Amino acid sequence: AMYSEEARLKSFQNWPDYAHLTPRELASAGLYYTGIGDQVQCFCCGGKLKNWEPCDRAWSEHRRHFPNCFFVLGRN
Amino acid sequence: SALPTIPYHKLADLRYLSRGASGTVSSARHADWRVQVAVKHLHIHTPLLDSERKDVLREAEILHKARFSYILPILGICNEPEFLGIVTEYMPNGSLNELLHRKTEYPDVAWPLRFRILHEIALGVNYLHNMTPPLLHHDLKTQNILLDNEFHVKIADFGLSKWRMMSLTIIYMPPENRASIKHDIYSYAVITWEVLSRKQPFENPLQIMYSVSQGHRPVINEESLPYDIPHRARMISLIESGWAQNPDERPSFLKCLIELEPVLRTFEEITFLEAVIQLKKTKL
Amino acid sequence: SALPTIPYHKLADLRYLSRGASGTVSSARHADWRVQVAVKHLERKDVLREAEILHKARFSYILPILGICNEPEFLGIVTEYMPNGSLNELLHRKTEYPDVAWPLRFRILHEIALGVNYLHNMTPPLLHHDLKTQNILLDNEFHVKIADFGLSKWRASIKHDIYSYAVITWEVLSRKQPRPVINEESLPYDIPHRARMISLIESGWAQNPDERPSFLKCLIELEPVLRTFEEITFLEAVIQLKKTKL
Ligand SMILES: [Zn+2]
Repeated sequence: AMYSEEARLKSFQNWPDYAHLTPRELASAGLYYTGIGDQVQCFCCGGKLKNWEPCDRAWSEHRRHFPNCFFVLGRN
Repeated sequence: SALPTIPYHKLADLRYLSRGASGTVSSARHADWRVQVAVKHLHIHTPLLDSERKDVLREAEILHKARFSYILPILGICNEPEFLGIVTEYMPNGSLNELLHRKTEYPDVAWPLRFRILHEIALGVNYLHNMTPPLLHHDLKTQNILLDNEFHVKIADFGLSKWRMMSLTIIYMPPENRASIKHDIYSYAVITWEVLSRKQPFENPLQIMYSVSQGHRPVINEESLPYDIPHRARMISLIESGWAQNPDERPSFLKCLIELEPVLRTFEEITFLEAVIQLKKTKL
Repeated sequence: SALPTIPYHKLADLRYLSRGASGTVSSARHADWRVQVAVKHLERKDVLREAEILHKARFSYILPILGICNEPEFLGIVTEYMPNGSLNELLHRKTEYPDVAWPLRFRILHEIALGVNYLHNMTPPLLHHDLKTQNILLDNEFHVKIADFGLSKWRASIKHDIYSYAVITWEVLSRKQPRPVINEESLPYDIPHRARMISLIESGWAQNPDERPSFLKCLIELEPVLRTFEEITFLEAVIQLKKTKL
């Protein structure tokens, strides 16, 4: 079910209002929300991302940190 | 020479404060920076006419061009297609408008700080005329002057300020009504009298037009002008020179600063720190 | 660019304040304003770039620039003053400074965290690489201002600055010149929420940059600590300090 974007969107519930990235942008980036804090992860690697950079986009930071993504490989 | 903009999605928690001439004052907590940040806005989600767009644009530009440590800095603007608002820093303690006009909240305010903030505002306004061509604020009042946590005072609301060119409340007008630099001196004198006195001038406003212009001034009475405050006559002279009928004799801000300096030589910073407590606890 | 230019003849009371890495800071009273501005001079291009940077980033937690002194005999940058000096005088000198309260140091840490958060939250962001306790500036009431942008490079990113914030945190909770050990003698157990601070300091100077804290997370986890205190101690510890000075 995690493949469906609606699953990521519904996992993005109770997202704090101070986050710099809208749930939709993360869902397009292929990430989901665990429910605890601001922890997010991609379905390809499972790598958990934190310490949000306000100016960095989710796609850019996923590419930089984990260039081994199958999702990014298909994207590229 | 660039002023960064602020998207509306970053800013959060719009809180109403007041409605000014150049906008509607509001406070907010900037979510991305985790800073409480105040704002002002003529309109909310209305077709943005080009006149007010140019007004706020030039306001932001003039605020960014000349910034002083004694004036409130500017953070940015939101160039939204439907909403216009100035994003400026929030000094937590606020302004002097309610500070000087709330007897229940502030029954007494110590004269050391009452005169030290005068030194700060004098320094700010004196700098404000040092940059060529001299700037005429045109709207310097008790509202515009605002204080941070430690009561360090900054001025804002430059919206109707008009730069001086050489190509030759309605009760706040000087007897001048040609832009004259001495209007700043007149505003400084009236706010100096308002600081210690804690009394609002003009307390029908129609007679003020023919009164202040001709020479009438707010009443001088012993209850609002007691001799207990030291250097009372000096500040009487300062204000009476400040709001003179015409610009020929009003002293330059350097002269007022020099005159006030011996008054402020009668204090120590320890006295200021002791006196902030009484004001900070009487407003509780 | 677009900054005021003033002549050197508008300065009086030339008094030494400090010698900065990017240029000395002179406590010089103005003439038209007559205030002891912090004129910066000795490099001419370096200080012009410095003035450009300070004009670029303008926050209450950074000392506002006030102009430049474009004169052939001497080039200077005008900022506000520091009556009580930097944090070095407050902490490294304890012979006559008897004690510094916990609320003061915690407020200093919160201010530094916020300042470098914005410094990393610009378009495009900025990196400091010159954040030290001597560089931190205390105003008339010990509010934090940040100066000496000489090592600040326009833009390893978000690592040196957060490491500097962590080491300065441990410094101002320890008052000891500097990996630093976090034992009870250096960090006594009387400090409220001590274990939180220990976790913070080990996280901040972590060897691996991947787990290195971001300033945003720093401020969002530190906010309850400053929420615990009140304004009364904030405004009274400074009074106690000044009274102990005399
Ligand atoms: Zn991945």
